[PDB]
Amino acid sequence: QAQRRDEMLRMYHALKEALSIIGNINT
Amino acid sequence: MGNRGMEDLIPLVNRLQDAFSAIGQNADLDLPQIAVVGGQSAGASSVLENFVGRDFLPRGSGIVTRRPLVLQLVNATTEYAEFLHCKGKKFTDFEEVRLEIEAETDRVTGTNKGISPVPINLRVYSPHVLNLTLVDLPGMTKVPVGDQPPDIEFQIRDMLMQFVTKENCLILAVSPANSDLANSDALKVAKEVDPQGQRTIGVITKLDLMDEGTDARDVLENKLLPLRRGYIGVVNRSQKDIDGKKDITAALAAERKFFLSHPSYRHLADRMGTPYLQKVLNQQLTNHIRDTLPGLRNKLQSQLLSIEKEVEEYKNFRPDDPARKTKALLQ
Amino acid sequence: LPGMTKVPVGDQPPDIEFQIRDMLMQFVTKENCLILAVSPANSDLANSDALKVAKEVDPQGQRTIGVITKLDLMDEGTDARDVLENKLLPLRRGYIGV
Ligand SMILES: Nc1nc2c(ncn2[C@@H]2O[C@H](COP(=O)(O)OP(=O)(O)O)[C@@H](O)[C@H]2O)c(=O)[nH]1
Ligand SMILES: [Mg+2]
Repeated sequence: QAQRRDEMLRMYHALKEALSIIGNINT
Repeated sequence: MGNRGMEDLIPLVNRLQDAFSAIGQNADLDLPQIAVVGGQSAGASSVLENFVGRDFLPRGSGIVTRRPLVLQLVNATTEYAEFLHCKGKKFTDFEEVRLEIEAETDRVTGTNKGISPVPINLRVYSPHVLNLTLVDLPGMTKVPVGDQPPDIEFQIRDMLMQFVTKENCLILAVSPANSDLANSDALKVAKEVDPQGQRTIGVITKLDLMDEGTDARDVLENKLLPLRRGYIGVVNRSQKDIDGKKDITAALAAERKFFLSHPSYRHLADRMGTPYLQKVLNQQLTNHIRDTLPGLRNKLQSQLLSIEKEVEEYKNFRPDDPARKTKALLQ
Repeated sequence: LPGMTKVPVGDQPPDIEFQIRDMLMQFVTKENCLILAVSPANSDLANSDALKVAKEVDPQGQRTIGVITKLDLMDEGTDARDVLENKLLPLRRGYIGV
């Protein structure tokens, strides 16, 4: 359960970062 | 030499690739492949190597493009070339690449006007290129010569179909100027695989060999045979110029002088020439890469919404929370 | 006869190529008829349509005579000696340049 929690949080932050990069790339 | 229209797009690909690699996933950067269809001795190899910006293909009178060479450009950190059939060797000189291509063709087809459906896979790594597929197909003919089989026409056409009926491919249709456009096979093929012109780009070569007193002014204006993207005229090196080792800079200067002096083409001077074709293809690739962004956004947005409902609780996890324990117990 | 074409223009129907061949076949498939196959010099001989038709209707070359009509417009640095000497695509009666 701890491993699943940690993976979910890492993936959440990484997805947010990906959107923050793509939006800036599109301009 | 060189191609400077890649420089403004490479960092966009790198940033998108890094953005996706952050999650352990790739980017669906499905750039179109470029296929050069043309008749024999139409000039379809000199155009291609002028787009790459390197003098590495065999070219010249006769049947030279005997096998369907496939060139893969891969973005890397240094510049080198390799062949799948020469695995383990490294090529640091394009002249060696050209000579090796000739040797590999002769080794399989022989010294007559032979062909082979099996492609050569040449890969060039360089920090100044994009991940591109370039296909140099053998030119179509009408009758067999040498030791070719009677069906040489059909075998060549079949080699073309497998590469131009594929989606996401640019058909760069090359026809000579000192001929009648109504009798160009490349355009017949394009109309058989792209009935409405969305990808097909017309290129007209050999404008310097027109019969004195005649021009193609009514062709370049897209009046004789309307094509959705028009026709781009170019002037390549002549056979004497290949044998004379003419510089690329001189060829471009001669092309620019040709268009500026020719009485029937001055008004189109800024719509033709090698660098114009480079911009048109680069703009076509840029339009493609932008068109796919809505799909990437929708995938990421869907994944984010799916996980958020559980992230809301995971972010509130604490090593000591009697309420969390109680909630789990009740549920 | 009208020349052969691949791409229709000018409101010609899509099958213009087949109609042109149908006109051609009614004169070149007759016996007791000579066929003179006209090919340009500036366009590679392997692409010649006249030789394809002559080859289809005169496999033996008894009636076909070849002519190369545009030696004036050859790209500088090349020539057609290998065609006029009947070496590249041997034809029983040879080729005549004009
Ligand atoms: N002057 C001139 N020569 C050309 C042009 N296009 C092709 N050539 C020459 O035609 C010969 C054969 O061209 P190439 O590209 O090898 O034909 P392909 O490779 O079979 O498509 C070479 O000597 C070229 O320099 C042109 O537009 N102008
Ligand atoms: Mg060619």
